[PDB]
Amino acid sequence: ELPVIDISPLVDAPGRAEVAAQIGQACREHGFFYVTGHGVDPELQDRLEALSREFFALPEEEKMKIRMARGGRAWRGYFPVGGELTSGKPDWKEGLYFGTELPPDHPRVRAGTPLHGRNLFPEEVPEFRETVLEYMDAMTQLGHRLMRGIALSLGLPADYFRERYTADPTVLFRIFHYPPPPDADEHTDYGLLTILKQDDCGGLQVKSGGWIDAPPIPGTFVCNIGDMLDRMTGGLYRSTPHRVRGRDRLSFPFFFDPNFDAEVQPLPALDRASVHAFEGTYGDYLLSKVSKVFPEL
Ligand SMILES: [Mn+2]
Repeated sequence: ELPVIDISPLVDAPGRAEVAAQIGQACREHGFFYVTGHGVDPELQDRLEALSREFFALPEEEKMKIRMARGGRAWRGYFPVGGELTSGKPDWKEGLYFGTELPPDHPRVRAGTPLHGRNLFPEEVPEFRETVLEYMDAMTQLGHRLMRGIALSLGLPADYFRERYTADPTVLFRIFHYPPPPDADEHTDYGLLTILKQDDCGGLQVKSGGWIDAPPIPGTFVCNIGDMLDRMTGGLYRSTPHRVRGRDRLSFPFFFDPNFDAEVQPLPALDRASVHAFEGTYGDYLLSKVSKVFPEL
């Protein structure tokens, strides 16, 4: 049975010892887990999906007004079919790249740090901007709470992450649209935690040994472990190998990752061994992976 964890105690409810234990079991046995009781408003989620379908149904020429080339070093905007390079060929996939909304007078923008700056939003869906940023705020708060549960599940103090790597976290948010195939015909996330919202007719899969379906479950987010959490636990919490295998699907992966300048180190007690070998900051690490998916910029 797939692990579905009620995380209400980490959100708005009285404490329950079993929550941290269940998170630990899920990371050790499965590498991923569903969460319920996350506190993210369902109407906000429904409005994010509705405004997303509205955007992807626009004409291509309108969608390309917020194409990623206009996002600059901030790494934001729209990509059409073929716009992402995965498995060595342009992907039959379109989507949207978002990150923290930073004003131009923010020090990171004034320093010209890659992956920092403003998001792009379409003139044609005027209420999309507010919905997206409210969702990112809700998910950023959920991320911090889930890292506490992850800390507890390792026998650590609950604020272990907040005090070292995630006080000022790297938050990345994408909206992916998979059209039905034109004809009839594996990876790991790089940060700490992926919090994924799936649509109902979603088709996601995760490894085990065996590829298993991680079907959509109402009221849940699917969470999995990233390369940096793998590194920090010396491989105890294994970064989750997954893939998307039909018709028209939307998905909304949210990534809760370390500070851009954080050097995530293995716990001394688990440091017995990319990933475990990598010298540099999370920003260095993230930047290398971004250079491969978009050779443009
Ligand atoms: Mn992924």
